[PDB]
Amino acid sequence: QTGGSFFEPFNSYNSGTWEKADGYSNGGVFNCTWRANNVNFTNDGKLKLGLTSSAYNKFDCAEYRSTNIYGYGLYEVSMKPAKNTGIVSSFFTYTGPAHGTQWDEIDIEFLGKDTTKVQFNYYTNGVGGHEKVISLGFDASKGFHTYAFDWQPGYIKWYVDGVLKHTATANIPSTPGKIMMNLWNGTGVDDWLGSYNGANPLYAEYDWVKYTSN
Ligand SMILES: *CCCCO[C@@H]1O[C@H](CO)[C@@H](O[C@@H]2O[C@H](CO)[C@@H](O)[C@H](O)[C@H]2O)[C@H](O)[C@H]1O
Ligand SMILES: [Ca+2]
Repeated sequence: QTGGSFFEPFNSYNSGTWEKADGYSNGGVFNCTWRANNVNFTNDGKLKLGLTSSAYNKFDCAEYRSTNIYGYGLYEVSMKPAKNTGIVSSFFTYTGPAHGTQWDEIDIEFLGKDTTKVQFNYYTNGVGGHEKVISLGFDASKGFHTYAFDWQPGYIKWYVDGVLKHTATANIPSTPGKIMMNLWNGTGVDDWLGSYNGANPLYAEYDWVKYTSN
């Protein structure tokens, strides 16, 4: 059925790949407008997503999304999140009503508030609440480390620097989704994220992405 294996080095933009979110806010708990102009590719070949103030307590943030959808297989990122309260840095897979399907996502989240920790979650058809905070013995934000999840029909495995950190066993997502990375600040969730203190510009770097199909 879907999208085949690729390897993204982030030195050449080309069509039918990836698209940026621009000029709209996801609302609720994302307290920033997505700006296409906050997705910058560097000359050494790393996507650089940023969080910036447009106006005083008015912030803009950054999202990148694959045009195609991807299934079952191995997902790999080399990435450096932003450390700072009240923010998230992620790489996930997503589909939603938004796309005309059941909301299916698996994810890796770096809560800027603690980047010596990662949050593993997934959502099958709206039900999520499967969050696993693992403690990586380093600061994710002092450098580039590889983060994989093996999405399968029976389990989801998660790997930090080739080390198995978490497996998921009950009700695993089964709709193909887009690969999505972003940097956003939140409202309401002071509890989960901490409070964003207004500090900017913040940025998460993504060195490369690889999806290996089965
Ligand atoms: C799982 C926790 C992190 C993000 O959750 C989901 O993020 C999606 C992308 O940021 C978002 O879906 C997008 O919403 C916009 C606004 O309607 C659409 O343009 C896009 O098609 C859709 O994927 C979800 O809102 C959220 O659950
Ligand atoms: Ca690159």
